[PDB]
Amino acid sequence: QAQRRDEMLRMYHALKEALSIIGNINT
Amino acid sequence: MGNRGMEDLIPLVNRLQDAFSAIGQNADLDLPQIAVVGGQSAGASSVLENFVGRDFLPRGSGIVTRRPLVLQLVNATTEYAEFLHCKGKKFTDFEEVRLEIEAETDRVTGTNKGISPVPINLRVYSPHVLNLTLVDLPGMTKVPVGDQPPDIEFQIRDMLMQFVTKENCLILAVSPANSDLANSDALKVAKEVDPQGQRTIGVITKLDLMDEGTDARDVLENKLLPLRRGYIGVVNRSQKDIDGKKDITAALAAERKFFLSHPSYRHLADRMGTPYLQKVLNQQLTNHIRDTLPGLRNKLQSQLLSIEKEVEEYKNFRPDDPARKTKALLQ
Amino acid sequence: LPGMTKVPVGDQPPDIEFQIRDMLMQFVTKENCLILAVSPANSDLANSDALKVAKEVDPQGQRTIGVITKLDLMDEGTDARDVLENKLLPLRRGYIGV
Ligand SMILES: Nc1nc2c(ncn2[C@@H]2O[C@H](COP(=O)(O)OP(=O)(O)O)[C@@H](O)[C@H]2O)c(=O)[nH]1
Ligand SMILES: [Mg+2]
Repeated sequence: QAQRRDEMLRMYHALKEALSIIGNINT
Repeated sequence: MGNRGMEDLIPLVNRLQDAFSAIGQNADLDLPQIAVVGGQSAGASSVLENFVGRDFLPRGSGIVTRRPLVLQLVNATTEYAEFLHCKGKKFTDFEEVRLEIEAETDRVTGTNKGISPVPINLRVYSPHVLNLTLVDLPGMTKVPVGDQPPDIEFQIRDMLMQFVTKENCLILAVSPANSDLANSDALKVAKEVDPQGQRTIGVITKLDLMDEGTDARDVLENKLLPLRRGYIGVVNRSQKDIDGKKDITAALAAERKFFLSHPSYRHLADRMGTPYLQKVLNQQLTNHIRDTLPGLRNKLQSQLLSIEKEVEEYKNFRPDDPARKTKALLQ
Repeated sequence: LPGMTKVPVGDQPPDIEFQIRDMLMQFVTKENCLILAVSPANSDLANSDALKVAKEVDPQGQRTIGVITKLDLMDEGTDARDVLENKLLPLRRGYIGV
């Protein structure tokens, strides 16, 4: 359960970062 | 030499690739492949190597493009070339690449006007290129010569179909100027695989060999045979110029002088020439890469919404929370 | 006869190529008829349509005579000696340049 929690949080932050990069790339 | 229209797009690909690699996933950067269809001795190899910006293909009178060479450009950190059939060797000189291509063709087809459906896979790594597929197909003919089989026409056409009926491919249709456009096979093929012109780009070569007193002014204006993207005229090196080792800079200067002096083409001077074709293809690739962004956004947005409902609780996890324990117990 | 074409223009129907061949076949498939196959010099001989038709209707070359009509417009640095000497695509009666 701890491993699943940690993976979910890492993936959440990484997805947010990906959107923050793509939006800036599109301009 | 060189191609400077890649420089403004490479960092966009790198940033998108890094953005996706952050999650352990790739980017669906499905750039179109470029296929050069043309008749024999139409000039379809000199155009291609002028787009790459390197003098590495065999070219010249006769049947030279005997096998369907496939060139893969891969973005890397240094510049080198390799062949799948020469695995383990490294090529640091394009002249060696050209000579090796000739040797590999002769080794399989022989010294007559032979062909082979099996492609050569040449890969060039360089920090100044994009991940591109370039296909140099053998030119179509009408009758067999040498030791070719009677069906040489059909075998060549079949080699073309497998590469131009594929989606996401640019058909760069090359026809000579000192001929009648109504009798160009490349355009017949394009109309058989792209009935409405969305990808097909017309290129007209050999404008310097027109019969004195005649021009193609009514062709370049897209009046004789309307094509959705028009026709781009170019002037390549002549056979004497290949044998004379003419510089690329001189060829471009001669092309620019040709268009500026020719009485029937001055008004189109800024719509033709090698660098114009480079911009048109680069703009076509840029339009493609932008068109796919809505799909990437929708995938990421869907994944984010799916996980958020559980992230809301995971972010509130604490090593000591009697309420969390109680909630789990009740549920 | 009208020349052969691949791409229709000018409101010609899509099958213009087949109609042109149908006109051609009614004169070149007759016996007791000579066929003179006209090919340009500036366009590679392997692409010649006249030789394809002559080859289809005169496999033996008894009636076909070849002519190369545009030696004036050859790209500088090349020539057609290998065609006029009947070496590249041997034809029983040879080729005549004009
Ligand atoms: N002057 C001139 N020569 C050309 C042009 N296009 C092709 N050539 C020459 O035609 C010969 C054969 O061209 P190439 O590209 O090898 O034909 P392909 O490779 O079979 O498509 C070479 O000597 C070229 O320099 C042109 O537009 N102008
Ligand atoms: Mg060619």
